[PDB]
Amino acid sequence: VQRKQFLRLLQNEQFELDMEEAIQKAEENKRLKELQLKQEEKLAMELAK
Amino acid sequence: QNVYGPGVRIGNWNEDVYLEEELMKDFLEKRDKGKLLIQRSRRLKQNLLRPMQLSVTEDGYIHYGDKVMLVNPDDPDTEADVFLRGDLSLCMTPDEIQSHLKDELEVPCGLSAVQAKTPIGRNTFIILSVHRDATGQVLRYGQDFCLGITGGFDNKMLYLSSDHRTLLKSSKRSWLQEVYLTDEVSHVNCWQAAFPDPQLRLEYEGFPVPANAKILINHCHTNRGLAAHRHLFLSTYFGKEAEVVAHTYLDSHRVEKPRNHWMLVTGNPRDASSSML
Amino acid sequence: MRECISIHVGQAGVQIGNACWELYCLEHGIQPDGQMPSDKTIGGGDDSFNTFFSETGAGKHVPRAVFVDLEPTVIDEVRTGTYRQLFHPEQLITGKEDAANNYARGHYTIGKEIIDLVLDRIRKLADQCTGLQGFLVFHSFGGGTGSGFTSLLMERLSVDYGKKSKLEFSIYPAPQVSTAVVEPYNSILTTHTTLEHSDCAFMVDNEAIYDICRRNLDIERPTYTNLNRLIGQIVSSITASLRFDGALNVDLTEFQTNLVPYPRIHFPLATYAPVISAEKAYHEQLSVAEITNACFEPANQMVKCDPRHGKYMACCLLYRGDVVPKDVNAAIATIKTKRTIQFVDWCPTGFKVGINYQPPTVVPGGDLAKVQRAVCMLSNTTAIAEAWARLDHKFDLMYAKRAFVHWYVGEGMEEGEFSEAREDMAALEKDYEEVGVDS
Amino acid sequence: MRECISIHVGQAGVQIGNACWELYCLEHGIQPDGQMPDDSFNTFFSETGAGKHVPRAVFVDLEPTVIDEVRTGTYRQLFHPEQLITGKEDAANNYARGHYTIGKEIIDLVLDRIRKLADQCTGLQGFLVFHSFGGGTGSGFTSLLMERLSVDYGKKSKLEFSIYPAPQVSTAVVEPYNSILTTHTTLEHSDCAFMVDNEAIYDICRRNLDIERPTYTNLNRLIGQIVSSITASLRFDGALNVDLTEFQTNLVPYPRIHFPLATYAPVISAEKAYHEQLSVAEITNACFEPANQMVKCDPRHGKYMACCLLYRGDVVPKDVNAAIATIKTKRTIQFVDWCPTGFKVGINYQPPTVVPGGDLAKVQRAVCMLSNTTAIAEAWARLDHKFDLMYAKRAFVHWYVGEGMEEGEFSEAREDMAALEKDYEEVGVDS
Amino acid sequence: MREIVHLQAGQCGNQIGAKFWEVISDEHGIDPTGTYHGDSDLQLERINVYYNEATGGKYVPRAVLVDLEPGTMDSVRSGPFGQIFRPDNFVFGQSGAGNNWAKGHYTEGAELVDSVLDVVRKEAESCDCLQGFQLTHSLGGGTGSGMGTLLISKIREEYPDRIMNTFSVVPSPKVSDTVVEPYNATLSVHQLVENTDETYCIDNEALYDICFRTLKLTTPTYGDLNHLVSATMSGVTTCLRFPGQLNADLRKLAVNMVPFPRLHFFMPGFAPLTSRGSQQYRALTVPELTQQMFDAKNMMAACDPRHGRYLTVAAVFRGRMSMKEVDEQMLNVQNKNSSYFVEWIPNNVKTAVCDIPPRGLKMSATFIGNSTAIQELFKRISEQFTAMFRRKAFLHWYTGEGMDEMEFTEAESNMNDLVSEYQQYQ
Ligand SMILES: Nc1nc2c(ncn2[C@@H]2O[C@H](COP(=O)(O)OP(=O)(O)OP(=O)(O)O)[C@@H](O)[C@H]2O)c(=O)[nH]1
Ligand SMILES: Nc1nc2c(ncn2[C@@H]2O[C@H](COP(=O)(O)OP(=O)(O)OP(=O)(O)O)[C@@H](O)[C@H]2O)c(=O)[nH]1
Ligand SMILES: Nc1nc2c(ncn2[C@@H]2O[C@H](COP(=O)(O)OP(=O)(O)O)[C@@H](O)[C@H]2O)c(=O)[nH]1
Ligand SMILES: [Mg+2]
Ligand SMILES: [Mg+2]
Repeated sequence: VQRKQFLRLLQNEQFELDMEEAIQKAEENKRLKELQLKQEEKLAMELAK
Repeated sequence: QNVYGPGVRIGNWNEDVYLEEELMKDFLEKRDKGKLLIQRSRRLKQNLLRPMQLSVTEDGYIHYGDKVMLVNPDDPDTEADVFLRGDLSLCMTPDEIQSHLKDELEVPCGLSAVQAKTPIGRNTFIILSVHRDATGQVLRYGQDFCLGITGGFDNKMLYLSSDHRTLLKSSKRSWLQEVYLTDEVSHVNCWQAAFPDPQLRLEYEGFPVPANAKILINHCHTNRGLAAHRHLFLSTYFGKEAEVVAHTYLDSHRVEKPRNHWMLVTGNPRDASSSML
Repeated sequence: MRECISIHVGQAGVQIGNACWELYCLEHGIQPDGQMPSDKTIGGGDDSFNTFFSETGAGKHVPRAVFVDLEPTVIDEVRTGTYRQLFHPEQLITGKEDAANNYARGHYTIGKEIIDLVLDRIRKLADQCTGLQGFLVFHSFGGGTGSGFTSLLMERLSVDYGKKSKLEFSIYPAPQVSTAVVEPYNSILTTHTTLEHSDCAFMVDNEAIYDICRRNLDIERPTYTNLNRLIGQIVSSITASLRFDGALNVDLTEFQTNLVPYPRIHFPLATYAPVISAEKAYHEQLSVAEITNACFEPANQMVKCDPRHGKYMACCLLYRGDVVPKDVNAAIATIKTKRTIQFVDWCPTGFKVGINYQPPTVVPGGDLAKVQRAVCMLSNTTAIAEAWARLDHKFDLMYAKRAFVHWYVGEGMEEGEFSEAREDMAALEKDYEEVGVDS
Repeated sequence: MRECISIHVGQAGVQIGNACWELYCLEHGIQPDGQMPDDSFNTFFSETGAGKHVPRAVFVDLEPTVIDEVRTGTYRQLFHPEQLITGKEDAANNYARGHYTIGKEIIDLVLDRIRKLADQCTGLQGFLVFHSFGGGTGSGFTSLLMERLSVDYGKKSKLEFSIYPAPQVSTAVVEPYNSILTTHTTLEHSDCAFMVDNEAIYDICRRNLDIERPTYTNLNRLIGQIVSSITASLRFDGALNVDLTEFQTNLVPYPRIHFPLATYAPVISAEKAYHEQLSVAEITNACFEPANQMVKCDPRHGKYMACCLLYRGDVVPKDVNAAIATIKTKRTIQFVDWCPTGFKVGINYQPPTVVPGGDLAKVQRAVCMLSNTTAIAEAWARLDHKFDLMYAKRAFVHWYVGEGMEEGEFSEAREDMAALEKDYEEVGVDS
Repeated sequence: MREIVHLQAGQCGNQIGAKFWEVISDEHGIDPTGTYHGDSDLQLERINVYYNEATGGKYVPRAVLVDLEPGTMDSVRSGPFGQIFRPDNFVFGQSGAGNNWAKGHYTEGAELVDSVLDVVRKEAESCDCLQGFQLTHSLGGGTGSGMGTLLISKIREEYPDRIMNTFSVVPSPKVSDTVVEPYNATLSVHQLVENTDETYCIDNEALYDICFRTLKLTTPTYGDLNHLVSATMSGVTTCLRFPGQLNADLRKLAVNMVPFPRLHFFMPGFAPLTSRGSQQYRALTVPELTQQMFDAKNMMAACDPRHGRYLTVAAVFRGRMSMKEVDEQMLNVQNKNSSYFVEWIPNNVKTAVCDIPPRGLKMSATFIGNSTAIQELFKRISEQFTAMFRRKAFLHWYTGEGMDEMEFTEAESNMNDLVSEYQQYQ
């Protein structure tokens, strides 16, 4: 019983960590996509000019 | 039928969208206010596992007020098939479930032996005199001294303590006398250092104790030695630890067993973060 | 705390026990050296292995099972294999000169010599059990040891231990393909004894698993290693409630209570779904309805009998993994409105449902795929009397000319129980008809 | 105790309501959340638990494409989650698919909401149903909705706003069939139905607002102001206020002639308003000019039959009176002889409110004209002429009869718009 | 909410369909692996139309691949997007049809279809609200015309009230690739008139001329023409998956464009088609697209619209457009061509505008046409039938398989009923 309660508490901590990672990854993806699009547009402008 | 999931606008999606938005809002409110379990555990681990600098001795005699580390040496015991190997360090251990539910440390706190070599905030002990106001003093054999641990906290001082056995007071697993930490000042915090060899013990009583040497630590009011149970395992928030009790162990020749041998470890002069080991 | 003692007798029991006991070591993470890996400092709270694995002061875990045979050909490969250090030196019992597919050698002459050595080892294994659920038996009908030595082992087990549960996993002869010539003689005699000395007899044959491995896993050329794993997967889903947690757990007495209506009818059928290859699971959606729709199809039966000829009496559904109790009720309710599935009149509620949270664990490099949910159905059907019909047709067609009888009379067995064992299941066939009569 | 229930059926009815409810939130100061950071909002909103202001509209469609645009848009927190009702498949511009086959599977949920909404209101004044004639849902589903409403609520007024099919420009092909099939049931269970079309608003945006490229998001703002001008006499205070019952008496002389025209003035852009002068004697002449009628018809061929002018904003009642007698002495504005008094004027105190980012200008005073006239006999003549050239060869018929509605309904509905056609000459001939 | 079942039969049908899943998986941001990687939230809004979700939220297409020889079955599987289909849905035989319609409809087509109809029964019964079917094949083959029209009739006996949409590559005079083309085309369209709600005729002559004049491609590969076809398939059904100002599903397209039950053969088109050199000179406006749409060189069939009359025309637009520009342009083109449209139907044109244009482009306009000129594509097949049937040439492969000579006289009579029915209204 004692170690089962310990496992339950550790699982709760793992749930919080999983939620934090799930909210960070979307921000990273949005930043990468925006940077790639802006760089592509600038390169097109320069070559055309 | 078939099910798709979160994003797809099919079936009963509106109530799921409401429920996930409510859960996300609650999670952000809790983590912004700071009631998050991982944040509390992170603060507790940052307080506990802080690095610390030990004292450095010149003439090899342990001084009052110096910061030392208690280390049980390793011996090839044949008592049990499974037991901790290598030198162990005496580290305090708070209660796990109460430590998760509440931020503040709950006195009394138990002790343990951990495979640790670098001095951290959990295993630095300061040798103190019960008479106090001691400057330029040498710790001697057969003399009373006390051990105080700050424990990674700059707030309070805690001391080792033990008492006579009672039907309501016992160790966690070995059912022997226990050793704990209290902030009270009494005679149950005083310990004595004695020579391991019984023939020369009274001859060496009253001599300055060497540093980094095997000595016996004996309580005063109960006259039990500090002992480390290697074969009995304690589950802890920081892994598996050996047990610690107060009991005197004798072989067939009435010589103290390697369980009772303890060694006080100072800091390396070349690198203060590392020890003499 | 609730512990099972498994018995494996014959060559079938050892070879099933090689693949069955590999899964328990690979489910709890117990190495072939006998010790759990040291990389478990964070992990804890696990004591579910005590049903089968006994601790030691050195941290070693040894199985709670006995391996019995009358030849050293099959157990010496275990003793010199990968798992030589894991099993006990004495829990692997060897005989001499086997039984040669003869029931009299297995029961009266050779199976009498070593029965005292095995009975000591069971008793030496039963005192450590602070709580024992019962026994599990793996053997074969068509063998000499699996049918001869088993027939008196169940007689000695019932005398020593009174009302303890006895559950069987037997290798029934397949209707078309088989190996031994005199298999009707051995199959008739051993099940005449064990009608009253058993409590539940799960059966599976060898042809119906050949059909499964062809059209599901796309294996053209299987061996017994491919077949033993699927039988080894059924045993885990049956016993998973005693090991792991769940919303509804079943003990070894709970699904014995809900599958035998009368004392003479203790013959279920074993089925398993979903079974699929590694590639085809990657695309097909596995709903709770689609894994219980596969169990009711006659092509997925693991005994070569069509359930459409007969009527179900009682059923047991044993779920694993990410199963919600909502979808169990909706999938069962669809089956209740099916006309193809027929039920007897006196069992209005035939379903017993158990759920365990552990998803099914699959051996690395195996033919079957890693899935999150699976169901094993132990269904009782009247259509197993078709299986007894084709074998008793085979028996009197060979007993008429007194073929092979001198192998049985000249060993120590009287010819008088050749007729009585046929007359025993003549009345048993009358019993399956009267149960199926609608009131 | 003055309450109005809005029902938005079809895509054209719902998409106007996206811009109709945008304007009502600005009138009363209600945020899109539903919060108000005194009680003139009670006509269109019901404050509920927690202070959220809940609207009084039911958004029903057989297709989930358009409602899910609002359930994910910027007005998610405003409407009730059970007032947004969807189906599974559309009507496919078929009358018998929105009324005979698929319209019966959702009609119990539609009337359950209207029954629940009406119990919260203390005094119910009428209904405001929005749809279009041409589509299947705006024909099939509004036909049985007001059929079941007229047996449940007897004497409550039913105000209708529909998109009339334009003469030369149209989207679908079977719209001559669906316009005839709608109006068979409207003449028995509707009390006042207002026609607008899509070609007249295009020419207003081209010439008056100076917009080169109009869009459906632009027309819905103009229709959103006319409905907010009719219901402005109930929300606010005025010199003399018009109730929903009392402009149904003075616009409907006969039970079969209840199809007035909607006209708003002044509809001006930003760059032109600060130059030219906006007097009451000029904004009422802009209602009578042939260019500014919002239905593609010429009023000069017919004669006016009943006129209602609803002034709002800074208006003195004197110059309204001098403007009416200015109209009556003009020979080109011809009135019927049997109705010597035909002008009904109404003064309110609240000026119009401009939506930020919009195309309209900030105007101090405005007038909405609701004119009953005989000029729409020409509009119903051209649509009947398009029905006869298609029913002669039985084109597009088997899509109707394949659902459950027999071919006998085409000839019965044709003879009814035949019957009401000569009712316009029977009232246009001078005594 | 609305679902569409896809089926791929014949060598020409599999290659177009495998190119068709290229376009929409890029539209919805799906990798060949099956994992969603897109940017907007409007792409996962309606993924249930064409896709099913699997374990791990991984997407699989809802299509059935049927054939008789594994030659083109392994070509699609070893393609760019071949590792996304269901491996159980790959249903095939071992013996080729031999470009014979009797091998695909009586001899080898009657054995495999029992397994073929099971997988399309699995996908239909698990759908929420099934909307219709979709099938790509060719009229001139033995596999694409044998079981191409056999799968149509069997589904009609199961699901009566749906919309059954097929895309058929029609035979042409100058791009004849088979000696027995006139026999197989007549034998297929006899059941296409009976049991199909809308059929699209696509001709290889017009596909090459688009690749030659407008696109200025000197060496068109068969991978190029399948991209021309795949644009019109995704354009006619874009109102089911994406929001717009005027939503029109497949059944809405059925009511407007089918005046009589036996006139449902359509010409398709794609509007923004431009070459590599002259992209800079062109200006993208709504009146520019309408002029491109009503060009004679832009439709996918080799029929002259100037030798006929138009019954019903629709055009599905894509992108951000004003609505006066769309509505006034399809009124100007009807008034400026009044004799070309019929006089017993007013307002032949039809409008459809969607909010989301295709990837990498600003606007789009998918064109569809009904005309009386489609009889010229049907007289040439019917006339080639007579010159081969009188000598009874190539009949002993058909008549020796289980087929009578009375089916050929029955099917030829059905063309001349159909050819006269377009000429009757002209
Ligand atoms: N499916 C399966 N069947 C097995 C396996 N091992 C043995 N059998 C069955 O066992 C039958 C033959 O009898 P055995 O088990 O080999 O020998 P036995 O039961 O010990 O009898 P004796 O050799 O006389 O002692 C065959 O018909 C098989 O069906 C196995 O690993 N898998
Ligand atoms: N002014 C205006 N008219 C619209 C709008 N949307 C649709 N319409 C008109 O509505 C007429 C036909 O109705 P539909 O667009 O088919 O919508 P519906 O009535 O619900 O019919 P279905 O969508 O098939 O169910 C068209 O001719 C348009 O002129 C809009 O946003 N503004
Ligand atoms: N667009 C296109 N047409 C093709 C392709 N392959 C064959 N065809 C056409 O298909 C016609 C012959 O049909 P066929 O392939 O023999 O039918 P099948 O035997 O049933 O598969 C020829 O006239 C070709 O023009 C292709 O890859 N793309
Ligand atoms: Mg044997
Ligand atoms: Mg609509």
